[PDB]
Amino acid sequence: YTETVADERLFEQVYLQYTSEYLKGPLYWHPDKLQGWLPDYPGTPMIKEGKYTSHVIGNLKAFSSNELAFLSMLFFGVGLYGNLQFNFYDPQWAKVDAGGFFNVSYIVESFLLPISFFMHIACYIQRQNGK
Amino acid sequence: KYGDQRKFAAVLVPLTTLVFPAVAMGMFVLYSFQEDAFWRIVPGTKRARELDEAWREHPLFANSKDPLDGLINPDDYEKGLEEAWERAKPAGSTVTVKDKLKQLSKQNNPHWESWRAMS
Amino acid sequence: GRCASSRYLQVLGSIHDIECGFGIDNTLSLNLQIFTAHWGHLTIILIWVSSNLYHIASNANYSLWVKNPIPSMPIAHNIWDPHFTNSTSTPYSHTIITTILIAYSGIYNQLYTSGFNTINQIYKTTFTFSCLAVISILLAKIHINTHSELLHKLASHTSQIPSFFQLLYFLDVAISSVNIRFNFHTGILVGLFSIGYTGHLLDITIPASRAPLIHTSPSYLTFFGGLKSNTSSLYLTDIAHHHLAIGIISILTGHLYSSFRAALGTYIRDILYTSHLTHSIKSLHLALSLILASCTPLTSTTAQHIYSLTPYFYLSYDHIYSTALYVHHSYITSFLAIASHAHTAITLVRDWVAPLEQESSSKQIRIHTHKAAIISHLSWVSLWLGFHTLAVYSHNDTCIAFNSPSKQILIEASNGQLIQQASGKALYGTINSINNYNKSFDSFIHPISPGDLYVHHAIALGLHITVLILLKGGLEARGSKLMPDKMEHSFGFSCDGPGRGGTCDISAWDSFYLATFWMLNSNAWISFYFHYKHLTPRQFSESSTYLESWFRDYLWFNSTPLIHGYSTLGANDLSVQSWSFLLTHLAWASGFMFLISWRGYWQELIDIILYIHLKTPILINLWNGDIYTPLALSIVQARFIGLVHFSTGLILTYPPFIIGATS
Amino acid sequence: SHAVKIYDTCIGCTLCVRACPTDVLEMVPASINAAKQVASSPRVEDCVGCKRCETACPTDFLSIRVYLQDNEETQYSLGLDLVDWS
Amino acid sequence: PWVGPKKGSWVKILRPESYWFQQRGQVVNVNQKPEVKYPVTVKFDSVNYANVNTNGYALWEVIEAPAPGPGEV
Amino acid sequence: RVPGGKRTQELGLVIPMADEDGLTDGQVAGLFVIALVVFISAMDLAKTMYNGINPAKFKTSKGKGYISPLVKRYIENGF
Amino acid sequence: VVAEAIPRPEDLLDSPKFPMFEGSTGGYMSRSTRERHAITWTAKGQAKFEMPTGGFAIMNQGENLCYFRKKEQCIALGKQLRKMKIENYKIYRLKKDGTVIFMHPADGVFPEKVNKGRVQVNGRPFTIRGNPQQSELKFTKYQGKGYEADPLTTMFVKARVMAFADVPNLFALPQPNMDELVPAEEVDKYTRQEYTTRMMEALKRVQDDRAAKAAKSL
Ligand code: CLA
Ligand code: CLA
Ligand code: CLA
Ligand SMILES: CC1=C(/C=C/C(C)=C/C=C/C(C)=C/C=C/C=C(C)/C=C/C=C(C)/C=C/C2=C(C)CCCC2(C)C)C(C)(C)CCC1
Ligand code: SF4
Ligand code: SF4
Repeated sequence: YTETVADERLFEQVYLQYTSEYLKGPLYWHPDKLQGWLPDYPGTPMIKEGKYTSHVIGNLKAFSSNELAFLSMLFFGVGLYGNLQFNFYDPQWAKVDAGGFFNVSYIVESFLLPISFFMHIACYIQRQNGK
Repeated sequence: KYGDQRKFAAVLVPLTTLVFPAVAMGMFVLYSFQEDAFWRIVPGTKRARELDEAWREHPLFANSKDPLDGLINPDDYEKGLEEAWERAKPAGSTVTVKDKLKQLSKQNNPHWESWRAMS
Repeated sequence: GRCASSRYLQVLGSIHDIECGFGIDNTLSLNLQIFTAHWGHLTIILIWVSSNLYHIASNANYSLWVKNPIPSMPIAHNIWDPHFTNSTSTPYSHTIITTILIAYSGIYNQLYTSGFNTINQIYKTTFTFSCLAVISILLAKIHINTHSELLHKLASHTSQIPSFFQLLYFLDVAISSVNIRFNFHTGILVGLFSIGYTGHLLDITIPASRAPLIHTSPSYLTFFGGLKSNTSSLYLTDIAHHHLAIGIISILTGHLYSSFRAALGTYIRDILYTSHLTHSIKSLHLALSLILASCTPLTSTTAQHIYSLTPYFYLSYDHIYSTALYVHHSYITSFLAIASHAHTAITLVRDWVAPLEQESSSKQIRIHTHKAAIISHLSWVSLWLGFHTLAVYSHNDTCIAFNSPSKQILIEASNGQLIQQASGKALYGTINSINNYNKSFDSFIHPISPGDLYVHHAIALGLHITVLILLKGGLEARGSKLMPDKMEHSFGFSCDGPGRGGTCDISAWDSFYLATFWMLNSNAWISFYFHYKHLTPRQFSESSTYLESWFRDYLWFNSTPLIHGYSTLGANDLSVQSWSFLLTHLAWASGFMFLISWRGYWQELIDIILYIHLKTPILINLWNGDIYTPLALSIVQARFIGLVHFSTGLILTYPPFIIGATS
Repeated sequence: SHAVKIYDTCIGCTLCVRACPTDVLEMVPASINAAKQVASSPRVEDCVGCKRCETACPTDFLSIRVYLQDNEETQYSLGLDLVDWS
Repeated sequence: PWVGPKKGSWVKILRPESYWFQQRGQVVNVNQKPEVKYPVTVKFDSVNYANVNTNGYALWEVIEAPAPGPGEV
Repeated sequence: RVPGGKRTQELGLVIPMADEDGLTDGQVAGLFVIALVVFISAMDLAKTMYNGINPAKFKTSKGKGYISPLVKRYIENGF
Repeated sequence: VVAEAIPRPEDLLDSPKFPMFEGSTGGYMSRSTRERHAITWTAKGQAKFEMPTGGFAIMNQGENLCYFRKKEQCIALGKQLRKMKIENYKIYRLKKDGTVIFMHPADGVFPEKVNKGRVQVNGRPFTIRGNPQQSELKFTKYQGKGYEADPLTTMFVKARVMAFADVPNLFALPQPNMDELVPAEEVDKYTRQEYTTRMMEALKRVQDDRAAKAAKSL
């Protein structure tokens, strides 16, 4: 037997297939495997099965899909109402210009529109995982 | 008067734009002939060797330059690799994992960092 | 063996390339060196600020300029140069009085707006900033010692287990941590700095601008608009309110990442991993590139909005301040913009790990998969813009040279006009709904004409080509079809030899070198546009659609006062401007030989000269050349030196023209 | 001194050896090609860096690659004539 | 037993640094010695920058692609 | 002063000069003291940056090092 | 191969081996250089040739000897001679002390001709593209020299590249417990072989804890 180039290539393939599996394990300890680096944080897997895991939505991971859907629609309604009642209907610009003050309810509500967007995103993420 | 600050100028301007620059140029050309000159960019300086050895003496940075550093249990890794190669060894092949890795680590590049021989 | 004369250039070409240091062995040393260099640079900035404040305090006339700012002129510093005439009086001095220079920086308006009234306040400010420089240097020493003390605490450190070596990666967690840095930057350094400046305005700037008022009541936060009539600048109350709003927003935003506790805030890694990013955030070159790409819009908008909406008292009343500030900040932001691409290329060369061949997961991977499409389409848009701008300009030039101004192709700038009309309707609706209306916005919306359209197309062409060169260099820095091993070599290297067709200017650094010319040209176009529209809006609006107008009515016409500066008829206070004009022309032309003539010629020339020296009677018995052997500059060094000469000439030739034309 | 490396794609042309102006390269026996020979660079300390070897190499991408190292230059890699560094 | 693609058969190049990466070229000959690492010899219509239209490739860098066709590399 | 440029002459723009001194010599000396302090500290910093970190200090230097209690928390909080 | 006794050029004035050459300023610069290269050959007829340092020359019917500053000039003259079917030419490097080093036909066979006993120096067992990425070898032995990596290191970093793309199955490195570990280095329990068992059990505990925590909302 002499080591043909095909045999060397076979050793290359065997070595790479074994080592690529070994380095993923708890026995390689590379700086690229630290927290904040490539691997997910220990108790908080973000993506599994090609689907956003429940841990993505942070403190909302315990919320039900129905609860998140209700919160999403409610926040959408309230925030859209605030934006429409601040910009087009019931404008506050003239009132505040003459020394008045903003209708604080409108300002608080209008911030619930993007919150509602991300809330409905979280609702879909929860629904995918069956929660 | 609006002048009377030129008493400071008549000393500072000649000083910092003639005496200091000339002294700096002379000191720089003197420094150019030290064995330590530009030791951070010029290869083969004594201080570079001492700094590298000082880093190697630190317990954390002993095996820092090794590209293969990290294997917590290299014996387990080698045993697993040998087992995986045994099941895939082609027919009556006479190559083992140990000597294969030993000869794959030993290359022939005599002219690599040969500048580590003067300082 | 020892070195040759090229050692100086080789060392100085990477004098601050701390990654290339020889003693540096780990990210701890690199990060600590970078942190200490940051401290030293902050000290330099503080000393520069104190310098300007001192010279305004001592060798200047702030106490008199503040009284009558509109017709008066500020003083930069005195002139003490023994080369002037010891007799008569220089054109820069009032007879027997000392010699002075007019400041074109704009610090006078800055200090006047900020609330300075007396020289004593400026002197105390200079003292405080020198104190801050001391503090910065001492902080550098403190942090060097603290990190060395951690290193020494590794003499009493062991985990009693083989995992103890993991501490190697956390020694520089102080510098390399990202979540804490982002949280505290965006919160403190941005929001609370804005809030503190609002406090400064409410306590000093607004009190020291009008008659005495209430105890800094909340009526100091207004929403007027722009351009207070008397000082022709933004309302200080508006500025304070703006900084307050920005501060509140950024303080709220600064609570986003997990900085000090593991139970609050989301991690940046998890934010990126679930988006179209997940880049290698541990690269220092990548962070540098993407923050230089952040200072670029900031500096460009600074240039635009210092002029459009002048924020400082009587800044619009200075015909030289307004142009000098805009040109300065445009050049600064162009440099930062090209820096972002240069360091992106360096990131791809040095600090980017890529999958095997096909794993299209990283964003850089997906960009590199179709990089040819990117470069081809960028080339297409660059070609279109160049062809159709130069051809229409040539049409206008030819038809106006042929006594036919009415045969020009003048595309009315309809899209920019529509944007201006929408913005003007919004602003007018804002103003009409005010009991204190009749406001002004200065040059926020300017008359847009076909000349504006053509110049905007030229500027877009320049930006497209600069981005083309830089992006091609970045994408092919790791390997092109011509040289499919480019990531094995340095970021900058000479060439790949005359074979394989010839390979001059093949490195990514060579792509940067080529792109710097286009950056300079695009910046020159932008600055010429601004300065021409500033000098005569009417003549620009009518005769700027043909390039001969730019050549004659701007360059040839406006250069009259500068050349007449020093002549055989006397001198003006523009004598320095004309002398620097000629000197910068000489510097610009001197770099042509470093760019056109290449090394081998000169190496033979140096061999001949060295033959002479080793042949001259006395020299040969003192200096055999074996110590610091004179050699011609290497190829990359030659290209860089020619680029430096060209950049210096092109940049520094302009300020004399600006001063001669506007002042 | 530069770094001249020979890769497995070599087909024993001997053109790289013939093109070298300072006798850096040589032919060694091998068994990875029909020519039973591959190039070698035992004397890269004499490699000026002219890259004529790369011009002469006919493989798809050069089986011989010369890596320039400017912060490494010796008197031989610079072709010093008027001046001796020894 | 013949090894590799047949003579005169078009193959697509899979060598990433090759000038003809993902291009096609006729197989001139395949060296039958198992000791040869790059036995497959392929000739191309488009020459590279060295004005060379033929090169030897490895057994794992040619995939036996169909004929190019009209206006196709 | 002999003005140049069209606008300075056609608008009468003038550059006033204070007849007083600006800063007295004592104030300039007070600034120069702190400038010298900056200078000494900057020379020291340049020396330290040139020489860089010395890892072998644990063999000769006294003490035993110190990691501040927050630095440990920042180490184990992540990266 | 036997090295000749090439004397120092400053001590062999007026030698019969010197070919008739015109002599120019291109010759080696004395008074500044002491390292000289010498090339010797035996010719058959006095055929005119061109010196590498300017000017022409006529060989001798017997032995020939020339001195040059650079090895490149000697090799250029060697190629010129070999074009005239003149083999058996040897090129020597003369040290300052006079030491003679035999350089060009090092083993007696010209480098373009295969000779037994030679070994491929600076050989790399893969295509040129097989070199490891520079980014992978940062702050290792090959910090900016990825083309100098031994093939084992190249395979190791290639396997690491293969591994560090399957992110979900990676193992996050546990955060060290700085506050309660880190005693004085004299405070150790030795038992190195037991330390790996402690590694095994501690990592098993870490993995079990991570699995238990993940199986709460996933
Ligand atoms: C304006 C630009 C410029 C300038 C100044 C030069 C200057 C020079 N070229 Mg050059 N060149 C240029 C553009 C320029 N080139 C371009 C565009 C090309 C096209 C490729 C070439 C191509 C070229 C070739 C091919 C050759 C030269 C040569 C020369 C040199 C011969 C002239 C000489 O020695 O005068 C002296 C140099 C001067 C600049 C004259 C002025 C000197 C100043 C005014 C006096 C000293 C100043 C004072 C000391 C201040 C001190 C410095 C301060 C920091 C204190 C000289 C260094 C030839 C050479 O080197 O042969 C000898 C040569 O072979 N050039
Ligand atoms: C058959 C002719 C032909 C065709 C169909 C195309 C098609 C294309 N070229 Mg192109 N090109 C051609 C010839 C051609 N080229 C020639 C001869 C040159 C050398 C000057 C170029 C140089 C060129 C560049 C530099 C670029 C393109 C680009 C492009 C693409 C965008 C369209 C564009 O920019 O057009 C504009 C075309 C030009 C500016 C080149 C001039 C057009 C030539 C003179 C036409 C010649 C036609 C030929 C004489 C027909 C003879 C027919 C007869 C024998 C029967 C498009 C796929 C761009 C791209 O890749 O973006 C996607 C791009 O950046 N081309
Ligand atoms: C590469 C193409 C290109 C690029 C980069 C630009 C870039 C620019 N144009 Mg512009 N323009 C173009 C082509 C282009 N133009 C063409 C072909 C026309 C028609 C003659 C115009 C007409 C035009 C006007 C009237 C105005 C601008 C303006 C501007 C500037 C503001 C951005 C904007 O609103 O553009 C709009 C965006 C585009 C035009 C993109 C279209 C790109 C396509 C592919 C070009 C080809 C279209 C094709 C010829 C349509 C044929 C129709 C036919 C089938 C009937 C910016 C610098 C404004 C400006 O500078 O004001 C200060 C402005 O007012 N452009
Ligand atoms: C004793 C006394 C006196 C005297 C004083 C003096 C003598 C002074 C001087 C002073 C001076 C003479 C000063 C100077 C200064 C300078 C400076 C201050 C500079 C600085 C710089 C910096 C800071 C920067 C730095 C750097 C660099 C650039 C490099 C790199 C690094 C770094 C960054 C560091 C009197 C009698 C009066 C009074 C009493 C006391
Ligand atoms: S020229 Fe290239 S292929 Fe031919 S023998 Fe030399 S290295 Fe090998
Ligand atoms: S670069 Fe020139 S001297 Fe060096 S090995 Fe190649 S041919 Fe020979």
